[PDB]
Amino acid sequence: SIEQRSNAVSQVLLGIFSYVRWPKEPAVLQLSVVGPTEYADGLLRGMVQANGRRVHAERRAVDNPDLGTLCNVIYLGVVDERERQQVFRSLAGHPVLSISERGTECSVGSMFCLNVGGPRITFEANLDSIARSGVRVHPSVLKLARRQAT
Amino acid sequence: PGSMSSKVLFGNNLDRLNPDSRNTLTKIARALLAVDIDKVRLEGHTDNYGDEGYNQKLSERRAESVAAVFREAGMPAANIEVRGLGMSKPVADNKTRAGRSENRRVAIIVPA
Repeated sequence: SIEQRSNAVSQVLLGIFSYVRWPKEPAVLQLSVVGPTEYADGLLRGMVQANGRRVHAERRAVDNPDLGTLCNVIYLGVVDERERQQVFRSLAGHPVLSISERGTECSVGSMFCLNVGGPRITFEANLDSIARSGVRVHPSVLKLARRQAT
Repeated sequence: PGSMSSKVLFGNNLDRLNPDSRNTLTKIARALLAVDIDKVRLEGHTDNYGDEGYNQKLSERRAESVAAVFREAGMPAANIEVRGLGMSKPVADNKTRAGRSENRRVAIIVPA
């Protein structure tokens, strides 16, 4: 179910966001959806965190010069290797939480890679990506992933 | 700056960490275990200098070096996977020494 899966992506991202701190905590969280996605339409309708802070999401192009300054979160869809490199070159030196819709690898790029197949949405975390991200991630974020897989 | 922000960099064509780098990696693996992180995939990388074959084996040895440290740290051998990506997946620009520096690495990945 696309509807079920899209809402689950929303809930998992809200869970992940709750363990992330931005160096300047914005009044609204701005999310960029980049590249082809199947499960982002829940994000794109907007979300709200437990304390009432909104998450406002918009689609933006891979080659948008201002990706790194225009968002606090990026949700990355289907990108080839050159497009991915372009995206993260834009994010470099900016505090940006990155999540990819597909987790077929999680080797370079996004901090978190979703696996949106099967029973429950799980994810992997790349600690090297987290290290270059500019935001702070509490290790309890992995409880979520652990429990979803189990 | 936090256990989740963990980079592991290697010297030029070195597949082993120095005493101080290995020491710092140990307390990382210690830190991960203390927060139940439990299982890891380790992916080694290189710069793009030299033969593909050399680098691939080099990146494998880097990842295995990190694996040996996690095992010593007290993490179950079966819970550790090792891969080498050679030079295929750089995080930074190889045309500068600062970028090459960042490519000489093992990325710690925590699977669900």
